[PDB]
Order: sequence, then structure tokens, then C-alpha cells
Amino acid sequence: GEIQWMRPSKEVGYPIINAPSKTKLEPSAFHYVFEGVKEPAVLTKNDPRLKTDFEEAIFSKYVGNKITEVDEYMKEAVDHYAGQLMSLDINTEQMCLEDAMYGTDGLEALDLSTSAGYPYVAMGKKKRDILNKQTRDTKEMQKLLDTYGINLPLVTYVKDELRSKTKVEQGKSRLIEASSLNDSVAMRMAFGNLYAAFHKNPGVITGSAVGCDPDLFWSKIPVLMEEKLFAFDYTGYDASLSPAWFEALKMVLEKIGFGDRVDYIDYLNHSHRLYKNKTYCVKGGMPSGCSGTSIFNSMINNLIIRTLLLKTYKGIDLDHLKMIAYGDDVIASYPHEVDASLLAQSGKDYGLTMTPADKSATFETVTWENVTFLKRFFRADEKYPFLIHPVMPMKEIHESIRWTKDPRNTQDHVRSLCLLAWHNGEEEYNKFLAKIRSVPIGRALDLPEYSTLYDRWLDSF
Repeated sequence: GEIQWMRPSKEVGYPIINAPSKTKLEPSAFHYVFEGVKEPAVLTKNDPRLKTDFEEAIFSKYVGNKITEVDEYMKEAVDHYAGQLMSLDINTEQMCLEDAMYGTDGLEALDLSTSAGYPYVAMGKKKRDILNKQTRDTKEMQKLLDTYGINLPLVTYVKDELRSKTKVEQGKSRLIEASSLNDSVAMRMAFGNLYAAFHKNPGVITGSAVGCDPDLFWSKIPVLMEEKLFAFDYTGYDASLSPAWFEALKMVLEKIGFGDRVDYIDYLNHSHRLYKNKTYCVKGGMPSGCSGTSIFNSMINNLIIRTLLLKTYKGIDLDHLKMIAYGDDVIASYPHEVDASLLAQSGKDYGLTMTPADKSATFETVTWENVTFLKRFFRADEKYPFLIHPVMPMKEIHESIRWTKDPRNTQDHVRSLCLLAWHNGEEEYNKFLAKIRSVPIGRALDLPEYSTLYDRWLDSF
């Protein structure tokens, strides 16, 4: 990904975009009861905590485009992976406007909270106005698609979330690039069926984990995986993707019966976007807040791994590659051991920064005892070994609970955390509930006891 040019929006007929200058995150009732070193991300150029220019910091994720064309290795990766998706019988038909808008089996209805995008964000028009759950009306949207068309600029927002002390001081705040409602709708109509297929089939056939339920999915993973596991982390995956990877993605889509609408991928790839008073054009790099982003990143990750395997290890049998990706996150396996370090260097050739899995200083053997996926460890149940617990470290949970966006969401926010926490064992969980109940707010909450969660989990398979 690389910025081609940037400049004042007024010079090209675009209006300035107001972005919430204040963070919605504030110390929660549990701020001093649990330990955390995280603070709200930097949102404006003026934040006193900065130690380097804010504008440069946020855009520096656009490293450039290391590759131009789609080489032989990528092509075979495309063939192999396209070959697998082919077996799912993915409905190639387009999805109707109604389903694309209000959900259907396999696809949730448009999220009514996230940005409406341009020009709606500049008109003052919000989502709850364009649609509604009960009546499932499309007349309004239909009228708006005809009015402002598609392929509209993305609106770039600084993501309001928790970041480490360093990330704050270096202004390393992440960006959400909001897709226009129209684009969102169109893309959903175009690939709705593809998304549904993916959500209903997390595993080694889609090579995707998007939409999965970790409580249940964990127990299936090891079975699906080959003998020797391998993994690594990416640095700025989304922004590092070169146009060539999008081309490969288009090739896959084309091979699975989506040829007629690969144009949407160009839009993700080579787009035009708005940030405050500035307008800029980007070549390469996957925009975060667009329709299919997770799925497309995952598909690309499938092509990436294959490509590196093919280039690093001629003769490799991809039919024996068992991987599951969730965007840039990935768990992979092969019957034979592979050198992650060696793969990381082949990666650098395709504009990919690959480092040891889970910030280890050096590349080491990945085992079931140390591997993580979606920040979660894998731990067989002490009583029912065949059932695997997804284990989110308590540190993450403590960090999260120390803050709040909406005091009314406290109940759900804590409840959610518990559903994650209990997998750390009864003793750990009780200490957690104990701490929660050491403040009035926490005592007022309605939380599940350990035995409840455990029994429900056991019964769920």
C-alpha cells in the first residue's frame, strides 16, 4: 500500500470531515480494581502525550508496494486455493438488496452504529433514517443508489480504542476507512453469497475463521490441523498488501464464478479517500472498514502462505497444508516441519513483514502449548481432554474492563468478558468475579457463576 498524492479536499471539490476530537473511552468502575497499562489512542494532532508528528505517524503504515506482477508461484497458489473453494458449491448468484441490507441465513444485517460514509456523513444524514428492521424497506436505499451511484470516496476515521503507552507516544493509532453505505450495499449484493458461504464454513476448506464461535470451533481445530504447526505475525498486513495480491484475489474470484464483479476489488485496492480537510489516493493496501475486509484479507492470507511455501519449498504438497486465517491472524500446519524464519524472508520479497509468532525474540517451534489464534490459547479440558478450551489471557480481559464507552453497556461489556475469562479455570474466574463484586457497580451486575458456564459449554457440543 502506498499514497500516490494527497492534498486539501477543497482543491478537488470535497468537503471537510469533522471527526470526534474526544475519546469516548473513560475509566470504568473497575479502573483501580484491576491492573492495566493501556490508554485511549491518540485522536488529534494536539494530544499532549505525543512525541512525534501525528499525521506522519498514522500514514507511515503505507510502506510501499514491493511487488508489481503476479508471478508463477502466486498463480499456482491461486489455482490450488481456488480449487478448494470450488468444492463448497458457493452460490455465484447475486444477493438481493433486501437480504444484503437486513441480513439472511449466513449474513448479519447492516450494523446500524458504524459510519454511513460520504456524502451522507457531510449531509448530516444517518443510518437509522435510511432503513429499519421491522419493515425491511429498500425503496429508500434504492433511490439513493440511483442518486449518488457507487464507487465513492472512503471516509478515514482514527480508531477510538485502547493502545499501549508506546503506541500513544509514537502516535501509532489505527485507522478505520469507512465505506459509503452505497458501496457497502453494492458489495454485499455482489458477494453476499460468498460471505455467507465463508461464515457457515469456518475451517481448512475456506482457510477462514471469520464468523466462528471460538467456544465450539476450538475443539475442531487440532483435528483439522496436520502434524507440525507453524505460524508468524505480520507488521502492518492490511497496508503492506501490494496491488498484485488483489490481482491474485481477483483471479480466485474469477475462477469460482465471480468474474463479473472483480471490479469491486479494484475499488478496495486502488481507491480514493477523505481524512479531515485532506483528500488522498491510495495504491494497494486493504482498507479496514469496508465490506468483506476480513474475508478478503483471509483469502489473501491463504494465497500468501501458499505462495511462500511454493517459492521456499519446491515440491511442497499444498493438499497437506492446513491453515485457518482470520484476516492477518493465522494458524497453519504441515506434515513436515517448516522454517518460519526462512518463509519470513521470502515474504519480504512480496512486501510482507513477517516476525516470530506472538512477539517472540526469535522464530521457535510452534506447539499446542504455545500457539495462539485470535489471542486465544488452546487447552484441552482436564476432565474431557477431547474438548478444547479457547483461553484468552487474563491480561487482555483486565485491560478491557478498566474502561467504558457507554455506562449502559457495562452489563454486556463485563458479561462478554466473563464468557472469555472462565476458560482460565475456576480459581481464576472466581478471583475475577470477586474483584468485580468489590465495587457497587459490579455487585449490581448479573453475572454467571463458573459451574453454570462450564456445564453450558459441555452441553453445547
